Amino acid sequence: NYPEEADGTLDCISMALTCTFNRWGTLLAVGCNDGRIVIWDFLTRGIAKIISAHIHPVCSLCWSRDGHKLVSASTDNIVSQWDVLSGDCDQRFRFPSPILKVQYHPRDQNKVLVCPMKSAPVMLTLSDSKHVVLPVDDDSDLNVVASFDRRGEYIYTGNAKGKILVLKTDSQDLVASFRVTTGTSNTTAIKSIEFARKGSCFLINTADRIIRVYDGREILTCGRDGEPEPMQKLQDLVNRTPWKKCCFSGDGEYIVAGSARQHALYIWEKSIGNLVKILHGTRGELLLDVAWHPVRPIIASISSGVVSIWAQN
Amino acid sequence: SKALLYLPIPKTTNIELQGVPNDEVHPLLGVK
Repeated sequence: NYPEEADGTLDCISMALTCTFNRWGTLLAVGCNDGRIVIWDFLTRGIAKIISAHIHPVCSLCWSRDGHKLVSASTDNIVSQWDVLSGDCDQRFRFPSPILKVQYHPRDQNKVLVCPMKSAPVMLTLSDSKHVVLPVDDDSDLNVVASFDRRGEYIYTGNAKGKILVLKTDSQDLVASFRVTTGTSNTTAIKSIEFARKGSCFLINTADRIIRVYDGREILTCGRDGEPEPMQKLQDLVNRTPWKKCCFSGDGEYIVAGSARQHALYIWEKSIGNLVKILHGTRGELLLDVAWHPVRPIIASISSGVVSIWAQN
Repeated sequence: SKALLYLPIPKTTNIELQGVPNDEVHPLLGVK
């Protein structure tokens, strides 16, 4: 199902900024603004390990497929791999601009996708510490966000002019592309691309405050410069809410989106597009992140330095 | 293979990217 009630907080002195569940949902890693990574035993809501990862705030985290490694990024352009069991730093990279996102290839944890600001995305290979700059469309200087699809067989990128590129992960061949445009046919920047843990659907969050949901299988069949039609367009027509972060439920049947203006989580049923629930946090606080548990109807959100948990309890 | 589920309680590489500006600010922290 989906959560429906506030169900406590994860109390830490470190100020939470971003969080992510491991594959099984047994651990929640929380990156904090003192540069620490706090790893919670999520089944008992107790702290399992604290890693002193960076000097400056942690802004992105991703667990490896086997659960043994975490990759982190700092707001002053560092990307590091951590061995979770030892807490040791395996290796460290320095980029020229701040890091918007890091993500392991979901089926090859030797590979890390990095999205620096005002740059093409970059693929790191950890075994030899080499990097490859991915291709871009339109202009070389736009902000570009990117995500592996569920199997990591493709990389989807989206730029500040609404251009979506679909690249084969191994060869970087451009297999499909399209441009998101508004009703006014102006361009709208891609803010994030998020994939479901099951199936083939993904969503795009854009600056026009509409969450567009597509089936990746349809995207591939439309090819280059296609005009695929979204399966759903999710938005608040009354408040014109911009979205900070969006996530699929673990079975891909629901979508949660956190408002960038109020402390509110909107939950839609994915196939029908109906709004099922809005969860309201403490008034006045700003949401920074949201994560849906991979197995259960439990959502974690971050505001005012605290992880809030929402459950059907 | 084998997986870490329960948690019972360095070499640096500089990546140089042509044309990427050096005065950007992370969106969490402000704007340039």
